[PDB]
Amino acid sequence: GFKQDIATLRGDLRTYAQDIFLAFLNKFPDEKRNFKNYVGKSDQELKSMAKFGDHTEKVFNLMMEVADRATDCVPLASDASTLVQMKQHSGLTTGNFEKLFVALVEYMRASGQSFDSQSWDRFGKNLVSALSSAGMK
Ligand code: HEM
Repeated sequence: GFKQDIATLRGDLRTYAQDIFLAFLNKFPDEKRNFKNYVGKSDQELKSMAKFGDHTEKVFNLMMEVADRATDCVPLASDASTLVQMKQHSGLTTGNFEKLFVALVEYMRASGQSFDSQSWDRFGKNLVSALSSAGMK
């Protein structure tokens, strides 16, 4: 289930973080507007970039904490507020987060592993709702 998936992702987090974030950037190419440093590079090139590895790891470290602190896939309001107020997230809208979780869920469904993809879909929808409640447009 959801709680085991958090453990699975954490057990190989740098790899999952890079592969899911690449799935996001490749499924939604326009999202690179927010990550100009990753324009014009193949996946293998990004996976050799220190900034790419460190960004994706820090993102998924925090995402897994938010997932771990949720109850029944409902995130804490404090975690939603943090994500909205982070200076790095100024100007983002909830659609950006919807797209990240669409890619995450599709990655899980295409994976050979028994991820609880429906729970991650629900978690993403509930996080989007909480971000909106916390003031993200
Ligand atoms: C639950 C989802 C997300 C989490 C947990 C998260 C977390 C983080 C963290 C921890 C950082 C600091 C690492 C760094 O500065 O490189 C960061 C930066 C950033 N995030 Fe997110 N983020 C999420 C979703 C998004 C989405 C959907 C977007 C845009 C589509 C986005 C855009 C950015 C940008 C532009 C930065 C600054 C990157 C840089 O300057 O290197 N984030 N995020």
